[PDB]
Amino acid sequence: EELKNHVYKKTLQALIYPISCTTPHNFEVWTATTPTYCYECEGLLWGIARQGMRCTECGVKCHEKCQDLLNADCLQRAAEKSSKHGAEDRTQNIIMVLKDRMKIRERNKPEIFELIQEVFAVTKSAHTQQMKAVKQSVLDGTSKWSAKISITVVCAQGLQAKDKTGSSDPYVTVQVGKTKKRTKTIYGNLNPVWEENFHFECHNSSDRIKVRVWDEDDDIKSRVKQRFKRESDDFLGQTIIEVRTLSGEMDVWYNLDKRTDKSAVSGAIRLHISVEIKGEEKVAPYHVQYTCLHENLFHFVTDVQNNGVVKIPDAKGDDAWKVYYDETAQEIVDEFAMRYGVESIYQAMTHFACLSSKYMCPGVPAVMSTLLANINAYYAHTTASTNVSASDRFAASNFGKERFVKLLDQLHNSLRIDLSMYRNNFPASSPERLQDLKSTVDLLTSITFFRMKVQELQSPPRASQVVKDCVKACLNSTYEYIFNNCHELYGREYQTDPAKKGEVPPEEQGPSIKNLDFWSKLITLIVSIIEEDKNSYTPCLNQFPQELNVGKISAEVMWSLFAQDMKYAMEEHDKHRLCKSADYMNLHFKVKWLYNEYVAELPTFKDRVPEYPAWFEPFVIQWLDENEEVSRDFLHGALERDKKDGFQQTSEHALFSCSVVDVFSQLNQSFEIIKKLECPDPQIVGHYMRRFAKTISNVLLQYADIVSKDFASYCSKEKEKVPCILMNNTQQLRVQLEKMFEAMGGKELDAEASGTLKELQVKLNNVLDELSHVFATSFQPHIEECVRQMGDILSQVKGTGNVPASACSSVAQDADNVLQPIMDLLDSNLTLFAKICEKTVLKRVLKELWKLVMNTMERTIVLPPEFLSKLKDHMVREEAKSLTPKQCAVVELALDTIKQYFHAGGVGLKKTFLEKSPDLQSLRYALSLYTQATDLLIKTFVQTQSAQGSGVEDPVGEVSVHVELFTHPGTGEQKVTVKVVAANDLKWQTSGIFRPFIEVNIVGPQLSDKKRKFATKSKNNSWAPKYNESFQFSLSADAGPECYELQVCVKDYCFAREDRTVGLAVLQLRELAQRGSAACWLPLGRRIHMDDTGLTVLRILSQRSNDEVAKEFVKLKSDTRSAEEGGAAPAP
Repeated sequence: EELKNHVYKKTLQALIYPISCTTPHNFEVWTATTPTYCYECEGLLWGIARQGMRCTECGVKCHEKCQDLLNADCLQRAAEKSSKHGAEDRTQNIIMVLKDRMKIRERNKPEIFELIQEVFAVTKSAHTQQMKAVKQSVLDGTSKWSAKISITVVCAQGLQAKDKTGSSDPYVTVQVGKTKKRTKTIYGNLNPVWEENFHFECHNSSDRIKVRVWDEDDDIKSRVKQRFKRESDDFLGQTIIEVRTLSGEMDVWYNLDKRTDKSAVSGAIRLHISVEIKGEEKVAPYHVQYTCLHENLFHFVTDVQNNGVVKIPDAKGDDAWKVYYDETAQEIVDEFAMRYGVESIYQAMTHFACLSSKYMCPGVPAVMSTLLANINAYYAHTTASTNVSASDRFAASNFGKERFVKLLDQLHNSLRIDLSMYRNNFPASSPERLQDLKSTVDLLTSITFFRMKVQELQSPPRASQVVKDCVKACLNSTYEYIFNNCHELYGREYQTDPAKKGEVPPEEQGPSIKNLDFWSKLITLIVSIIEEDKNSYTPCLNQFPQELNVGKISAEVMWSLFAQDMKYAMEEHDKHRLCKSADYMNLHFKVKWLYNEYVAELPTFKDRVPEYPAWFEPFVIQWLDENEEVSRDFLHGALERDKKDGFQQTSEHALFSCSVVDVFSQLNQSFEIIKKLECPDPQIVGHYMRRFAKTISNVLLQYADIVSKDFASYCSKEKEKVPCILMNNTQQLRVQLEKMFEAMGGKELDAEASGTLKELQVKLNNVLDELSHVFATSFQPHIEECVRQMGDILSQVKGTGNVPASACSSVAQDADNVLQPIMDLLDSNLTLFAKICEKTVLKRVLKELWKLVMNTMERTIVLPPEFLSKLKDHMVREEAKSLTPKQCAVVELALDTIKQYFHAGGVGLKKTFLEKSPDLQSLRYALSLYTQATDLLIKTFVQTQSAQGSGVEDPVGEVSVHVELFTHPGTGEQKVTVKVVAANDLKWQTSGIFRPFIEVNIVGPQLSDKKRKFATKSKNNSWAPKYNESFQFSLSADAGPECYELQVCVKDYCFAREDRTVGLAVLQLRELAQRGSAACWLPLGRRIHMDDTGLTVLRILSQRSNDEVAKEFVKLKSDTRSAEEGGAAPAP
């Protein structure tokens, strides 16, 4: 209150006579060339020694030291000069100028005085009466030196003695003008203290105070003296003082002087002296008075006039920072800051303190950015010519540095706060609040700059980081709020059903387990925000463009927070599977899109393989599962529809049936659903491919199986189209599987998906072999039948250099006759199969058939039932009427015809495979036996009949031979010394005298020229007869001993009658080749055992029925004991 009313009064006084009424003294230096007296002090001006100043405008003559002590303006001092030259009336005139100035001022600017009244809340009547007071303080006070004076006589020291006591009873009189007063008396003292005050009136600075000290005589002498002298109280001394030496308040001691005829004087008097030319010395330092004025005015303007709205001033330039108000108010504070000097920066800091209480009002952040840029520029640069620091010049602020620092920090914090929710506090929908926002960051740069420049702080908070925190803050508050309120937000902001805009359950404003829609909704929220940040805020907040892309900070913050939440969601869905596979696939495309839009290009995530595919992968696998099972049900349907269609070929040249196509179509539709994800994690891809390669393997083996199962039922000799088509299906699987494997990225494929499909292809191959076999096999009975007929037809042909012209019928006619049962079957079927089998299929079929055929002929014709089943039977010791040249031909031509048929010009089998067919080469080889030489055949017999020695069926006795294989010392041939030691167990109890002897024979090749037989002497009546007789066979030199065997035979001697065979044993000379010599018991058989090659050779040697070696061989091997004299039957 005190300061407010003091400042009200001093503002009224300051502006009733505004200092802008005043005029300046144009002084010339002027020589007082005669003794002259100064119009201020009345002091001597004289010569050059004491020159004066003569004004022209005020005219006024004074000391130099007085030309400024001439206090009043050049109007008033022109008046006072005019009174001191002669015209006093000019003084009353300029008193009337002072009146008229104040009347005009009031009448012309009444709004100044009214505003001071309203700002200081004074009434109009009381304002009129305080205005009478400040009018009077310049209008009674228009020209006054009407001093009240208040003289405290304090004390004296060293006074003269005069007393009745012998000391003195000093009192004092004081006089000013005619008026006279006294102290009471100090008694008996020469150093008295009174401290006694006298008020006086003076009307002239050239008056004197008179002060006089008196010894108080109250005695008969003083009662007498009172009749003759005025001063009845013996005078102790005086001082006399000019009123112009006085001012304000004083406390001074003065030495004392004489006056009266009674005077004896010494010492001094102390006087306190007040002089009430003194006025408002009670100044709050005019700073503070101006502040009070300014705060009152500011609240009055903003709050009272403008209802708290900050009216931005009637301001001019950047120096709006110095024009705080409209004219009236501006002139108020300026006439105050002029009359009372208050510096422009102090005025400004006061205004910035005011504004900070309102900083949120529109445009105020631009004004405060301005005002602070200036208060900064002031302390940082204005008078930075002073070597004092900005922070210290700012300390020397009469405002108080600290008060200002606090104020900035509070404000800055309040800005940081508002920025931390920039979106909510400065919505993009208000460009005005986007501009206040922009001007706020301009203010915050201006504060950071003040801290850096005026406070001289070295690392103040960097304006970009300060704001980046606030943005991150505002973004995280946004994210929390969206993740918790997704439905309310997506609801109101976009939702594709108006019934879904409201407070949907929290399990749907955060994550649902039932649906993916919260997440599609959250995706759109995220997009929208990043857009607003990119689009409204990144431009609004461009001050740190390099540091502060609001759109990027948005995309990063929001995705990060999202991706966490989404990953957990996908894991949660995976436990429950309430949404369909498909829904997660749709969500995957949305998420894939979203990342690949906003996120992938932020450096942080450009740096990485996207992790999101790991979220969807189980749902893709679920889909692959649903898919495989559907595909396997489909597979069975397709196979069964095709089966119902009897497995027709898709066309007569599209050799597989339609199910193959359907399946590959399905598998491709399926694969493409996978492929359409393009998962950027190739191991998750690898997993899908492993999963699917299994699907494929399973489906295709299940096909190949369902085929392989039905296959044999179709192999019957009339549905033949169908097994062809099924093998073509199988092969077509392999073929399209190679394609699909390539489509899955071929050799680039996951090694285990690849492992699977390689395994699969190998199994499908092995299936196709077994089908080709099973197929070729169903014709086998027909083949065997036909081949037996061809064998029957061939048996009419014989060795036709030895037969008539119906069987010496040409090699061709015989071959044709022979061939005919098969050529019928062949031509039809191979043509049909060549038309309707895929070449892979056909080749396998044909190999199987070829083998089968070859083997069938080799058996059924070349080692035929029409030969050996006679010779080794009770039937004919066959020739097959000689398998000469002719039936070697016929067959070789038929084989060739067949080989051309199976070859089918390369449409069938390769002439290489056929020529190098073991089936053929064996067949050819058996054919070669038939034409061979007798000794080669006999060699083949002894070498193959190795078993002729190990085991005899029912022995008739045994022979002890000691045999020596001398590689002969006389010739280098092989000779065989057979020492016939004895026989034993001879089953020969004959009716005549028994006379046993032992024959020994040799068997092997090249024995036509050599003694094949020896015999011992006889022994009478003896069934274990000894001989000790030595024979010497010769072998060939060229054939080794393993080409030979002894054939021992005991016999009964009957001269003039006939000798009789008692038994037979074979000793292989292959043993004696090793043993060198051998004592051995040879069990005598009744016959000698053979194998099929003994018998094949014996069938070919029996054809040599005229060759004496082949006769004697066929005879000596068909040689047997008569059962007489010794019991049971032989065995084969």
